[PDB]
Amino acid sequence: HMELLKEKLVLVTGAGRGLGAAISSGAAEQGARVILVDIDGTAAKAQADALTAKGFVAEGHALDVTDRDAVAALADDILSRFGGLDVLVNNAGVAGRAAFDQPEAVEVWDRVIGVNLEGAFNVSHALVPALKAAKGNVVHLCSVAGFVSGGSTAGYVVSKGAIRSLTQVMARDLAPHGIRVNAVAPGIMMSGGTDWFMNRVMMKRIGETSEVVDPVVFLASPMASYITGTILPVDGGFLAA
Amino acid sequence: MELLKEKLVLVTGAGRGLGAAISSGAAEQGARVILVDIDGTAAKAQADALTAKGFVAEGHALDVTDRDAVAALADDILSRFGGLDVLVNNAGVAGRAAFDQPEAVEVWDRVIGVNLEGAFNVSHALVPALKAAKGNVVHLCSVAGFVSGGSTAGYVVSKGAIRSLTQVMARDLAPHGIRVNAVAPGIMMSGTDWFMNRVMMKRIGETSEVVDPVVFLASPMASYITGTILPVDGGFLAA
Amino acid sequence: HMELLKEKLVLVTGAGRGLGAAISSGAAEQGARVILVDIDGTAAKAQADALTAKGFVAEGHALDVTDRDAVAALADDILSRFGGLDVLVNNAGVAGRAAFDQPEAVEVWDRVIGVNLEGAFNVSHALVPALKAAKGNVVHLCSVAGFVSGGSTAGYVVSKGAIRSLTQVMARDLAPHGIRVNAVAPGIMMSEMAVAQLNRPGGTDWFMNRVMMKRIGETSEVVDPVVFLASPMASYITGTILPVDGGFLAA
Amino acid sequence: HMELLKEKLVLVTGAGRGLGAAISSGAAEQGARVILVDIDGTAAKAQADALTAKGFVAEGHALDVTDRDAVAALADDILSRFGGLDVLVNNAGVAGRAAFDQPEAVEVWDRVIGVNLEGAFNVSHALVPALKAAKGNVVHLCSVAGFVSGGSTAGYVVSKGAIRSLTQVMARDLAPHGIRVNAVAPGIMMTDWFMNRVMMKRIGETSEVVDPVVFLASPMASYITGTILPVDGGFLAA
Repeated sequence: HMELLKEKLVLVTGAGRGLGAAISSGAAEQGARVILVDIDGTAAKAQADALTAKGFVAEGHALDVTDRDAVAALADDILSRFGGLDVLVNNAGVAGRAAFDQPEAVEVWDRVIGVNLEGAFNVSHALVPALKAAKGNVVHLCSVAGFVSGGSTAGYVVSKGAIRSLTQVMARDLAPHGIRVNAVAPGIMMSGGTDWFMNRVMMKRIGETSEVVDPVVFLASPMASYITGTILPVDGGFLAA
Repeated sequence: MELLKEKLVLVTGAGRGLGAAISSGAAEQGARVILVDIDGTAAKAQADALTAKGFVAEGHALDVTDRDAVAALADDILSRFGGLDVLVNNAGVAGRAAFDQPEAVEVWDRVIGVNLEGAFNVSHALVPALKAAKGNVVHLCSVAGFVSGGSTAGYVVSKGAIRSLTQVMARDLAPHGIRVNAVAPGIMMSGTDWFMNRVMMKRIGETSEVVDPVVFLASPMASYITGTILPVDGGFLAA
Repeated sequence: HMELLKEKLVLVTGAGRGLGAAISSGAAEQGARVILVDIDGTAAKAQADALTAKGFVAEGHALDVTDRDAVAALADDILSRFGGLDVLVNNAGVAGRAAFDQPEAVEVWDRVIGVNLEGAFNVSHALVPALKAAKGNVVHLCSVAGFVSGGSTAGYVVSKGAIRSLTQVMARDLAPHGIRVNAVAPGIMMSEMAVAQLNRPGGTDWFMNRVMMKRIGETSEVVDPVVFLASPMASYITGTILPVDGGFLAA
Repeated sequence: HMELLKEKLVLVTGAGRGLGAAISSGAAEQGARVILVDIDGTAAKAQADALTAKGFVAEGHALDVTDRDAVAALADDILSRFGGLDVLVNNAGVAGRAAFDQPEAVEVWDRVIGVNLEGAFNVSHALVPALKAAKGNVVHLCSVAGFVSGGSTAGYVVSKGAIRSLTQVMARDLAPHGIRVNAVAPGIMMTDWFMNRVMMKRIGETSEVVDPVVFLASPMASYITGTILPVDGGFLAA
């Protein structure tokens, strides 16, 4: 009953599972009408149907964020059917495993850069007309890896430092149109591979998925109306250690 | 929204400006508020206006540079309430002086004394109460804790110090379940060209737009956030 | 006369013009043997031939840093002929003009990301065996735009923030091999002003309105910090991005 | 023999031992005339006399950087005898051990803030006239603790974050006078919180902090101001 996103239209990418599904549900619980898209359209539609059954307003579709024609088609549809977009959450992303001095780093780099950076660019750029019409806002999914190397593969680290910068320059160019642009920077969340994080996090625990959803909703809401260009760590103290 | 329902919140510098607005905002989110200020008359006037609206509030004089007076307030809070759910360190001052001027020394001592040394005094003294409640701390940092901007040296340094204080308090108090964070505002409604030329939103923030992020950080919405300094600056630091 | 890079083999990309040419000359003056490469092989060879005429040891080649096959061929040639590489300077870079809400931003993004980020990755990754053999080091060309948006187009800002992160993670993965990885982050320097018709009126105001020194940097003032980071003076510095910006980022 | 500081007058605080003594020696080896000051004047003079015995030009004095009268006296002496100061290195500093929730943290805080931050302010502010006359530059000793909490006591972490900010605002106010202001941010100098995160898996040698200080103090850094340079084996990038 908090209603931070009351009657706002919210598009979440990568919404078929994990954090994206949880952001979609959290936005709906804050009053939003939610468009869920995912490379797996069946999963996006299943999440949307579950939200509809709970009494929320939601729809799901397949979207490959690396396909510029498909991204443009979705943007055109949103503008036509709704007149604008109040919130874009760029959550679609992947990770991988490879050290920089390994040949496998190249394939991993291309895959991860392609979804995490180039896909976020595609969706963000295509949705500018709809965001302008509604004076909406954008929340990107950054990472603690956008600030330090941590333990992730090079393509992931670089994609998230790239998102940090994308947040700043989108904020600059879209401020004259009343569009805020921010990002969250989680550590590891519920949705010795993790020792690099667990050995440094002050709270000595992995964050609950809801604990990343809440800051996303905050940044997308009028509580954050003087916040733009900003990346908010949600990391149990990792970057302060 | 009930974000702070029945939580006890202490705000320093609460007799005027942002501090009074944070106090009112916490009360509107369901908190019981202790307002303290160097001007105890103003703190009690703010507290009485909250009481008239049906909130639970009280006001006191507090000089944050007086360690004895700070300790007496911390002892009072622990004895009367058993703990403290939120500390907001908002008391602060500024001044005008370039570094190469003799006046920079007096300004430096005054600003460091309130903004940094006073924040240390209050933070350190309230640790027992914060431990008992597993409370949290929100400091008032500034864009000046990240770049020099246009503020006097003592102010810039005091806010960079607060940025570091946020991190190390978070480290030492995490084992006790205490989160420690800060907001970093730009120039506030409560010359300024250095800020206005760079702020992306091309406007000064409303006081309520700094209150809301403080309430967010003090609330369970921020339960996995600690050691963090959140700019509330209209895009200034991203420019 | 300092000999900070005495007898080291240095590879500079984008070395046919501007800052890249100046880094190549500065490295040679510090005692290095320099391989200059540029998308324009004729320009790289003209710069290398001028260094040879001056009395230095240098060679020039064409290299498209976006062509992974060409990059691999150069890396194989360096390893075979020299057995390793002491310094890699990833200087090749481009910019552009387009606001994010314009359709033109896409073509500019693709071009700038392609050279600045993907090219730096191509060259860095391909040269790892040569850098391991020599225990060499890498200096990337970042920018103040890797820290704030400034006045640059989105593809440039993002490419330079990406380079900042690339510096960190390369440093992490190559430190066990004795390879340091750092970057400089310049503001504007004089080489970027050398073509008058491309200096749009007011185009430097984003920088000049903030820089504490109230001047564009001399090209040599960016060359010197590159040489420092590439030298044993910086033997405990890795993963670091050094602003060379007249105070811009501190303002 | 790179001569990066040839004929420059360099003042180093905390110069009686450790890094400060090494910066003084390294500055002399780069051509500088060096004034060494330390809370222990005997140690400052011992370091200075050793440099004199090598044919360098050096002198040593006691200085308590927390004593504003004594700092002013040294500034007046430098202006009178030399007319300017080419480099100031603020290296005097202390640390301590106390967790924030302990009562001992207050005394440790006061001691560490007093030397590291307030002493750096005292010396920097008092030497502005001499730095102006020479268009000199300042190098502060920051720390990785000015960027993250690491393992140091609260007063140390806060003192170094304060120095990071002091670097920026001194650079701003002194740039119109041709004075650059920078800092180095070392890690642990010649511990698991540091060692487990440093990429080079070693503590830096003292000479490896001296060289970046000399770089920042030199014309190689003539377009560098307001900057804090980590000298930390990759710790802050990890």
